[PDB]
Amino acid sequence: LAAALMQAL
Ligand SMILES: *C(=O)c1ccc(-c2ccc(C(=O)OCC)cn2)nc1
Ligand SMILES: *NNC(=O)c1ccc(-c2ccc(C(N)=O)cn2)nc1
Ligand SMILES: Cc1cccc(C)c1
Ligand SMILES: Cc1ccccc1C
Ligand SMILES: Cc1ccccc1C
Repeated sequence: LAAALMQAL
């Protein structure tokens, strides 16, 4: 999940 959201970065 963290990665899925942090892809913006
Ligand atoms: C959320 O964005 C998220 C959580 C966990 C994972 C993930 C990807 C790959 C592995 C892996 O290769 O584990 C080997 C033990 C684990 N967790 N991706 C995205
Ligand atoms: N928000 N994330 C990014 O902007 C981002 C773009 C690209 C990459 C990345 C990481 C690793 C590789 C590789 N070939 O191992 C390529 N691109 N990370 C983050
Ligand atoms: C998806 C992603 C972007 C930036 C940094 C990390 C660790 C993960
Ligand atoms: C499996 C994974 C997830 C998020 C960022 C980098 C990598 C190698
Ligand atoms: C999540 C991950 C896995 C393997 C190498 C680098 C990174 C950021």
